[PDB]
Amino acid sequence: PLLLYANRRDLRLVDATVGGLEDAAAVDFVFSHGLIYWSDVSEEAIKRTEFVQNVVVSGLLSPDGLACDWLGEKLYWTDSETNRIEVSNLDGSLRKVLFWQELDQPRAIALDPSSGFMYWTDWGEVPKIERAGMDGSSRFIIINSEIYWPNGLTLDYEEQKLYWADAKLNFIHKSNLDGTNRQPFALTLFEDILYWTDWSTHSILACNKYTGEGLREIHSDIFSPMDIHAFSQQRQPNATNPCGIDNGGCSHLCLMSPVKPFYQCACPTGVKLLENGKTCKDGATELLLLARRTDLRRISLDTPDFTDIVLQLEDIRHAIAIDYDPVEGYIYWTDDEVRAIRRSFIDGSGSQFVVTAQIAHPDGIAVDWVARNLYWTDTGTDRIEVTRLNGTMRKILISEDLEEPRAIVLDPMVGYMYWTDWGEIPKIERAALDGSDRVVLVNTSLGWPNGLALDYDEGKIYWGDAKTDKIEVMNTDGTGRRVLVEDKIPHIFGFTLLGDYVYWTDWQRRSIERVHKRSAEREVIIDQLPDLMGLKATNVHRVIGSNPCAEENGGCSHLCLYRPQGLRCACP
Amino acid sequence: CQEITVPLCKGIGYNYTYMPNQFNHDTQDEAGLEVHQFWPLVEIQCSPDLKFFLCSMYTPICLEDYKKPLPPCRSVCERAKAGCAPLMRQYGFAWPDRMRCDRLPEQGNPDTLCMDAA
Amino acid sequence: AWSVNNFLMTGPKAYLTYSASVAVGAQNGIEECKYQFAWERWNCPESTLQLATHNGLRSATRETSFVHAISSAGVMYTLTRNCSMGDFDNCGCDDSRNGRIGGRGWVWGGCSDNAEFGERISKLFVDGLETGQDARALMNLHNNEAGRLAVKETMKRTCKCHGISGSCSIQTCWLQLAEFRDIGNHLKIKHDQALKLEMDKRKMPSTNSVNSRRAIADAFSSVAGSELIFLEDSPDYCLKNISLGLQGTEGRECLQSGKNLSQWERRSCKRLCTDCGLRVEEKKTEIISSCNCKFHWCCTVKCEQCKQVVIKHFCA
Repeated sequence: PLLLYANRRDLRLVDATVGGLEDAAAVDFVFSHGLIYWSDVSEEAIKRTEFVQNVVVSGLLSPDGLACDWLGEKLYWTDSETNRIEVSNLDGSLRKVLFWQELDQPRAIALDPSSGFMYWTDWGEVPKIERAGMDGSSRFIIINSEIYWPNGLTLDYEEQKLYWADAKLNFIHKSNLDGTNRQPFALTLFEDILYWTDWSTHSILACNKYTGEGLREIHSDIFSPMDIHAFSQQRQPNATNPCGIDNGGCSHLCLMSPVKPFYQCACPTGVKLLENGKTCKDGATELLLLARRTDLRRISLDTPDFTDIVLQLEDIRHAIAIDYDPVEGYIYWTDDEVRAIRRSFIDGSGSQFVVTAQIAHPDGIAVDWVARNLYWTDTGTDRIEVTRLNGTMRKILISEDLEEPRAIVLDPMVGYMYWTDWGEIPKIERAALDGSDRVVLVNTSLGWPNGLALDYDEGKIYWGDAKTDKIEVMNTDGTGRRVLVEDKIPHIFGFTLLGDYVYWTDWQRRSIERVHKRSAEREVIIDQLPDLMGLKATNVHRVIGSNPCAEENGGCSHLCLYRPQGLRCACP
Repeated sequence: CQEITVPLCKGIGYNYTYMPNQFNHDTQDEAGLEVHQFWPLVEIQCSPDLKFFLCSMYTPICLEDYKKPLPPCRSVCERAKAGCAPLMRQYGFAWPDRMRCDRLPEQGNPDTLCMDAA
Repeated sequence: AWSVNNFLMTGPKAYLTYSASVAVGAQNGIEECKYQFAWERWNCPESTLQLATHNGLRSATRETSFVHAISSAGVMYTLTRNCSMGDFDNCGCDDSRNGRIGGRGWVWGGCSDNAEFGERISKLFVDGLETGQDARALMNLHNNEAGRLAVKETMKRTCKCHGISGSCSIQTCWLQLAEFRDIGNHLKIKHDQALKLEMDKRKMPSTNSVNSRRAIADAFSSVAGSELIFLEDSPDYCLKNISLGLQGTEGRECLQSGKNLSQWERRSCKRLCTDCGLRVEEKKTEIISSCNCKFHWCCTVKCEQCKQVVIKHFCA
């Protein structure tokens, strides 16, 4: 029996007589393929090597459990810092977070392919050993009674038993799912000998794995023993895969299951599974874009997990506002540091610059999705400019009588453009799309208006105010003014409306709350994420409406600006 | 307090000394290693006081009733220098500058308390 | 395993066992601040607890900068000396540069105090306790680092001459802490000469702080890393103001008569009492100072006691 133990900078085998890493925390193997996977809690990663390769790197905080499924070819892990367990294919692809809720500091994890069960420990105020299905089904706490600082969970596939130690109580127990025998961090088995690592002896203590007698010493001087396993082919019994030839017809993940065909079709994070139950939708259909000070992130609103995949983008320094055009699939965001506006896809590929020039405090940006134009506001230079979605044909559309302009919005199907203003006299105005008919819609009880939403469906406009800490609702002309909510409002506010809910940012710009635009129910959507600035909820697929501009840009050589009375072309 | 360990200072007047000393020595052995360089001048017995002064200076007395240092009086130092100094200077040995006698309190002051014969 | 990778267990720990020494350091700093202001209208009316509560020194006055500095320096000094001494394996102290030749006829050596260890721990604890992001918290952080580096800069090369017969021809040197008195005097000056911060009237509109704030304090952070930073002007210390933890000047000892009293201390009676309106009340009793000592011949040191009149006045 060879004994493989995670040193901390080293990984090595002992017998019966890879270096250059910083804080290794986990190790496993697939003997049949001659693979060895390990976890770094400092590097926040999981890598692989054969008998180096990145396996899981996309975002850990303290990953302590790591087990290789040899029957379904999947990698399961737990991150004790971020409080979540994730799964992925054997090479890292199709990564899926299996659990995230009711997790304190998930440390060690273990899987049982033949049975199709996974296991892991919690080291929180309520330490426990719990198992679930290899597909994240039915999280079940098995051991909760009398354990503190538990470690070294081990299963005996030869005898259907589950062993574990207690790095605080200096015991090694065993069980299976229920019945528990007591016989110290990690532990493993090989043949007759149960080996453990003593938190205060820095030695490999050995004993009989059936009785316990013979508390022999296997290897001294081992100062850091974070884990120990038995590296043997006989440690992974063979069985056929119920997925069979090709993932059992699963388009993506084929996960082991306890029930039914003992295989289960799964889809990667965010994307929904069609009525088929075998074919995934082509990715998530939603995007709820979030402009933090230094990142840009996306949250799907189709599923209740709300997981913020970080966009893989470079050199984001002071982003503010983000939005996305569903017609061409372009994301446009602004950066208060680079002083520019950028484009890109949900992936983050095809990143391009849209405007680089005369921008100071670009407090407002607006996509025209019918005529395919783009308007933006600049509180610095105090002017509303307009180009095309390309970014060419830049034209100053409003300059006079506008001070400190912030939020800007458009109603292409009617032909009206509403924006807010600060400066000498704050106001909410509405004009046609060519700047004509500039009229003030709300005049009084305003201080620092910070955000404006249009309800395209119901002829309504919504706004909020930094100085007055109020979010008010009103009709898009025939007034029906009403302050929907009274709460502190972040200077830069991620505010968006879609459907029956309204999204907004809290005072500290650390969280996004929603309010059911209809009812009143307030549920905090995203938390613990500071420096929130801007939001735009949108349906990547669905494109509502059209206007005469929608045909040949209304016959305009540059900007097609639609009025309710008609339409006027514009020039750069 | 510690016990006198340097041979030359055993039975010099007190059996208890403190550390570090006026010469900033860790152990009594360190102070003895330094006071031993005077052993020639000690064997010559150029001054009776020299041994007491050098031992009160390299391993000063430590008392369980008086916890303030107690140095030898200026006259003892001036007498050890008067008797011993001519031979050492004559052979090129200056009275050590730490051992200087104007740096010590004089006898006859409750504020400047020292050890001497009346 | 005190010094370990410090990720999962045991390592990431080792915070409670040091808190006592850190508290001792901060206490030494508070006592020194009280010393430096013994005869001033503000006399360091601060507790150890208070510098965690921030109650009693929320006034961004000149003296709170000094208090923050002197407490950071005290914690750092004490834990650096704990580390340097063997109580914690001497931490094998500042072994770097040891043995080398530093100049003509002297070499490095000894156990130089591991100041970077004391500074590391002091930062870990003290800057942790400094919660909040406002400008005052940056001021306090500044004064804290000011005191940590005041303690550091004051370290001096102390030597022992181990030449022939004690001559300083050859000597072994090490880097030692300065006397806490010199740091106290330094922080005393820094209190006497602390300065008020921006006090800017315009303050870029910050009713909503998502875009405002988090840049104001950024520009107000160009202050000498030796100097202590304060923002508000210091209150009148003649007056009692229970909202600020200031107990007023009435009933405070001052020095009137004294053989060798500083003109500050001699004037302290008029400054604390007469300059504040209060009257000077005295004490009947008189102190005692050992005298009539008769160091018996040999071996025995015996010293008698004397009696003398102390001097002071109470702003009754």
